[PDB]
Formats: sequence, structure tokens, C-alpha cells
Amino acid sequence: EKYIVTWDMLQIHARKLASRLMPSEQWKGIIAVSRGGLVPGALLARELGIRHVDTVCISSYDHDNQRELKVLKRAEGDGEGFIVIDDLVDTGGTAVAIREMYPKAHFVTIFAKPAGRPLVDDYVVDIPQDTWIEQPWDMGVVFVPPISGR
Amino acid sequence: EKYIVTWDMLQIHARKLASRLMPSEQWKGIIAVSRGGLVPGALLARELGIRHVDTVCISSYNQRELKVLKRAEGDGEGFIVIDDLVDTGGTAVAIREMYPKAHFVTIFAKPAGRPLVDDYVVDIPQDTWIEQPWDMGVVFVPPIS
Amino acid sequence: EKYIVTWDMLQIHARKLASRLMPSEQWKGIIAVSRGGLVPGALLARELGIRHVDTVCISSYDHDNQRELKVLKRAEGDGEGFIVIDDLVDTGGTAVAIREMYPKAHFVTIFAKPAGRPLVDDYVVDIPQDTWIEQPWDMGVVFVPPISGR
Amino acid sequence: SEKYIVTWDMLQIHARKLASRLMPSEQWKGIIAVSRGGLVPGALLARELGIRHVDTVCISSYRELKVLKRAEGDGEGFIVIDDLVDTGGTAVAIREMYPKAHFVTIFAKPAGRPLVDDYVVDIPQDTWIEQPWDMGVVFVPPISG
Ligand SMILES: O=P(O)(O)OC[C@H]1C[C@H](OP(=O)(O)OP(=O)(O)O)[C@H](O)[C@@H]1O
Ligand SMILES: O=P(O)(O)OC[C@H]1C[C@H](OP(=O)(O)OP(=O)(O)O)[C@H](O)[C@@H]1O
Ligand SMILES: Nc1nc2[nH]cnc2c(=O)[nH]1
Ligand SMILES: Nc1nc2[nH]cnc2c(=O)[nH]1
Ligand SMILES: [Mg+2]
Ligand SMILES: [Mg+2]
Repeated sequence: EKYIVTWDMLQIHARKLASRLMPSEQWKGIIAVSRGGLVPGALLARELGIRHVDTVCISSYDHDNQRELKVLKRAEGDGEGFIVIDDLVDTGGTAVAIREMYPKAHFVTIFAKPAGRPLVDDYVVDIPQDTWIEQPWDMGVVFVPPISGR
Repeated sequence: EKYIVTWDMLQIHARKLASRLMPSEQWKGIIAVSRGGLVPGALLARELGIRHVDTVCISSYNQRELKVLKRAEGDGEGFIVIDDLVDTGGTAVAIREMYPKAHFVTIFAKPAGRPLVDDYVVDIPQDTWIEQPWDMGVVFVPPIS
Repeated sequence: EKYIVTWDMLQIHARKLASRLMPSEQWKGIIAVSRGGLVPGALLARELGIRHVDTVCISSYDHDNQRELKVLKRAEGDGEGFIVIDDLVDTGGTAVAIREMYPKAHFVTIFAKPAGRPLVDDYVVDIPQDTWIEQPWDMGVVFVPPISGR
Repeated sequence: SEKYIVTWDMLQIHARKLASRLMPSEQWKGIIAVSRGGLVPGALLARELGIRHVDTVCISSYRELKVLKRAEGDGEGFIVIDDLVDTGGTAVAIREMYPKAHFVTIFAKPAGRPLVDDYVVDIPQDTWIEQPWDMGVVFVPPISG
């Protein structure tokens, strides 16, 4: 079962999150967790009017029951006065790592499953563990055959 | 409170309803309830491959009386009657009367009008206004600042 | 070669067409050519406030170099005071047939190719003959694999 | 003139056509997105090309430029992306900072078209490009009341 997320819906959720992050003066900038948090971070930057947008690149490859993660690029700092945004939190593996790198940052996401829900400071939509979130950047408008060939 | 429905999502729901109407060979045609059922009817017609698409136009006049501007012929046997949603089921009662043998379906359905439909896709609260795609558009929205 | 038409864009064109059809008081109703003109007709009906929407169902069948036309259902009258709308005109084969059924009707479409262009009373977008118009109702938002497996 | 409307779907289509030109992907070390216009396009290229190293370059006006933050290096092996190039004001500044970088944009106007290595859509000098992140689906009253 999949939870389809179109661009329009994502933008709606992002604006709802931005309204909570007001005022925008309390924020020095935004730290987007590449690559998923890039689009939501761009949207928050637009709504809050933040021009200082940085990133934290962390690749993770699962090997059976253990994860091998490495920070390809890291934003200098502790996240003091910064908003760390990611598209979603599933198991919370990434969230835990991010919180250790930027403990003084306001960690937020758009979607949050039950596992990673206690790790984020704020989120917008609740999604089940068994439900797979299909993001807009992974989809596209293409031809789809009729249910029937009548 | 409001419930926003984009074209993409409406089509996703239409395709789910279309799958439940299979096989398409059991249907003679589709009667769309103007104007709400026009788009959903067009989507079903595409998915099921039904080319016989007709319409039923109803207008409103102490009491609120119904007025049939245009009507599709028949009692609805072998036809699908489609409307975008059922709130209280006022218009739903009128359609049921005209096409008793038809398979009345909608995309959305609120608690009050839920019993009047043969099938629907999404449940919506009674107090929630469903904002359909044909009433919206992509325009400039000022930053929250 | 192809031309992609999203729901948003189709609606933009439909609203532009509705503007030229004003005032709406001069129209008795709308006759949509199923199935292509169904969505465009619905949009016009909403924009113009027309509640009288009817249809004309004509089935085609290409048998080599000749067409087999069969009218499944048709609106009454000659289209006097009515707006007959279809999504597009390619060769103009359908347009000719419809114009002969409703001679007093204002025939309009959203898209128009050079061949059928002279057959309509009004249209919105010019499309080349070699270009295939991909309508929204034939498409859908689904997963699309990355251009590379990096 | 008038306004060139760009929806999310269309922007993504242009982004994919650009991505196919930047192949192979192995020739790139990373992507430098120009804040804030190149953030979304940069995210789409990163997904299509499979590049996980994405940095940013933030510039503010006051005109003389001001670098709020800048990515490291001369941009050798990197792709610098912005959503568009109008006159090339900010483009000239990017060239100076990341000389050995491959500068690309989605849209390009006559005046700024030379200052970029590659783009996808040509837009007139007097036409205002309305980006998706500045718009939203809201209720739009019917043309006729
Ligand atoms: O909660 P976790 O189980 O730790 O995973 C959630 C992560 C991973 C996924 O990104 P990736 O799958 O890492 O890929 P991408 O870089 O494209 O975002 C998603 O966008 C979040 O950042
Ligand atoms: O200019 P022509 O070459 O005559 O074709 C243009 C017609 C045919 C096509 O519909 P169909 O292919 O007939 O199917 P549908 O009922 O789904 O619109 C399109 O929507 C126009 O109505
Ligand atoms: N797109 C996507 N990526 C993920 N990575 C981990 N969980 C998810 C999910 O639900 N969706
Ligand atoms: N979708 C679609 N249907 C057509 N039927 C004839 N020409 C066309 C076209 O270009 N697009
Ligand atoms: Mg991620
Ligand atoms: Mg047709």
C-alpha cells in the first residue's frame, strides 16, 4: 500500500509547517538534509524569507541488519538558531544521527512514522509504519493504460 | 473546516472506483449528474472504455423544489449514475427515483448521504466542505513572511 | 513527437476560452462531444454558470484508409444557442460530422491542428500536425525511475 | 507582455530534459545549488543523476553583492544550478566564484543566455516567470456570476 504525495499536497503541508515556525527572525538559517529535505527546505525558505540555506549530506547503505552511513558534506555548527529539515522520518535512524550533529537545532519534518515520531521537534502528517511514502520527486506524469481495454 | 481536492487526487480516486466497476462489459453506459459528476463520469468512461455517456441536469427552485432541466432516457438498467459526492442525499433521492435500476456511485460521501449510494471511495465528515478542482486554480500566493 | 497537457494547464486554457464566450446569457446550454469534450465542457459549464450540459456520442473505427462513424447518442435540435465543445481537432473528420449535425452551434475546442483549424469557430492553442497531444485523463502520477543508477 | 506560468509538473519535465544532457553522471563530483532559485531544480538533478553531494551558495543584494555562504572550491567537476538567468547579474558573480564549474539553468532570457553553459526553455526578456514555489492551488471565483 502506498501513500502518494503530489507536489501540491507537499507544498500545502510545507506552508502549514511554516506557519508554526513564525516569526522568521528567530532563525539564523535553514539546514536541509540532502536530498529529501531539499525541496521542503526550499519551501520553508520561501515562506519564511530565509536566504541562508545550507545542507548536510548523509548517504546510508543497508547491509542486512546494519546500516553504514557517512557524512559526505557537513554544515559547520551545532544548529543554534537553525532549522534542520528533512522530508520524513521512518525508523528514525537518520534523525538520531542528525540530532547528534546539531543538538541545538530545531529538527522538523513533513511526514513522521510512529518510530521516528519522538525524535522530531515538530512534523505535519502522521503516517503508518507499514505505509510507504511516494515522494513527488520520484514520480512523474506519464501515460497510464486504461483499467479495461474496452 | 475545508478539504482540498486536486485534479491528481480526484483521478486517483476515480481509478480506484473504476476497478470496482469491472468488468466493463456489464455496463451499457454512464449517466453523469451535471455538473459535479461530469469530470468523474469522464474519467470512468475513459478507464472502463464506455463511449455512451449521457447526463441528467437538475436545478433548484419555504421549500426547495427540484427542477429537471434535461433528463436521460430510461430507468437506468445497466447504467452507472455518477455524481462527485453525496452530502445529505437530497439530489440523490431524486436521481434514485428517476433511475431505480441504475448503479449510483460517487467519489466522496458524508455520513448523512452515505446510505443512498451503492458505492463510493472516500469518507468525509459531515461538517467538512470539499473544495473540488474545478473551483480552484494555480495562482500567486503571498509568502507567510 | 508529443505535447504533454497537465490538468492545471488544460484548466488555464479552458478559462481563457470561457472569457471569450462571455456573456453567458447568450447561451442556452453546452453540448460536449464525448469523451474528449467532457472535461473541457465541464470547466466551461462551471465558469459560465451553465447548468444545462448535454452530450453527443459518436464512435469511430479506422478500417485502413476509411472511417466508420456511428452515433450512439445525440442531443436534440440543431445547436441553436448552444456551445458544442471538443478537446481537440486533428484531421477535422469529427468536426465536419458534428458541424453537419449542429449547423447553428458555436463549435469550439481547446487545441487545434492546422488541418482542422478552419473547421472551428474558436480555439485556444495551436498544435503542429506531427505533434501528438497527451491529454490529462490518459495520464497519471506514477513512479518514474531515475535517469541513472548512481 | 504577460506572465509565464510554471507548474511543478512542468518544472520537473524541464529538469529531466536537462538531467539527460548532463550524462554520464560519473563526470560530476557534486551539485552547487544557488539559493533560493536553484534549490528545487538542484534537488531534481541530484535525484535524476544520483548525486548525493549537494551544496549551496547563498547571495544577498544591497547594487553590490554579498555572499552569505559559499560552497568550497573553484567548482571543478561541479554543477552550479539556478532556476533562471534574466540579465546575468548574479550569473557573472557565480562565474567568478566557481570558474571551472558547469553553470546551468532551467529558463534563460536573451540578455542572460550567453552567460550560461546550458539551459532548457527560452523566455522573452519582458516576460515574468512565475515559479511554482510562489503559487498554490486556491479557490478562484467563476468568470460569470
Ligand atoms: O528514518 P530513516 O529510516 O533513517 O530514513 C529516512 C530518510 C531516508 C530517506 O532518504 P534516503 O533514502 O537516504 O535518500 P535520499 O538522499 O534521496 O533522500 C528520507 O528522505 C529520509 O531522509
Ligand atoms: O480530428 P479527428 O481526427 O477527427 O479526431 C479528433 C477527435 C477524436 C479524439 O476522440 P476519440 O479518438 O474519438 O475518442 P474519445 O471519445 O475518447 O474522445 C478527440 O478527443 C476528438 O474528439
Ligand atoms: N520515498 C521514501 N523514502 C524512504 N526512505 C525511507 N522511508 C521512506 C519512505 O517512506 N519513502
Ligand atoms: N489524445 C489525443 N487524441 C487524439 N485523437 C486524435 N488526435 C489526437 C491527439 O493528438 N491526442
Ligand atoms: Mg533523505
Ligand atoms: Mg473525441
